[PDB]
Amino acid sequence: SPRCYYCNGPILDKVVTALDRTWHPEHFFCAQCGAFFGPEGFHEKDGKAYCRKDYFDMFAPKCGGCARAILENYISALNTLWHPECFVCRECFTPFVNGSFFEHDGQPYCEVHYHERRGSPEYFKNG
Ligand SMILES: [Zn+2]
Ligand SMILES: [Zn+2]
Ligand SMILES: [Zn+2]
Ligand SMILES: [Zn+2]
Repeated sequence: SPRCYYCNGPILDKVVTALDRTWHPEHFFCAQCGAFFGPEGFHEKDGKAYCRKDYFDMFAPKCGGCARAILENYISALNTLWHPECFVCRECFTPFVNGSFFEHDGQPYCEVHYHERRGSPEYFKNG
């Protein structure tokens, strides 16, 4: 049976396969972002485990789904790096110089637009 070398102990529950070796679930964590739940097909580097996103980070910042190479200015949000201008609501489409990054429905939003969305459950007079 498989044995967790990280704690030199036996493995009863689900065993994770890495570097042709067996490791425990609680003893197995991404050494890059350290926060996995249940991905599929990860890349190995230097005997380490990196998420799909971490793999790209090692090379360069890329938009989740806009472009490849990101200019100088960049913004790290949702564990992913996206362009500075890409950070805009699908309605305003314009950036709102403020500072912190706002996340909404897995997409970038403005400070006023972000709070305005949480203001009401469905809609309201303002907006
Ligand atoms: Zn272990
Ligand atoms: Zn990771
Ligand atoms: Zn982008
Ligand atoms: Zn906006």
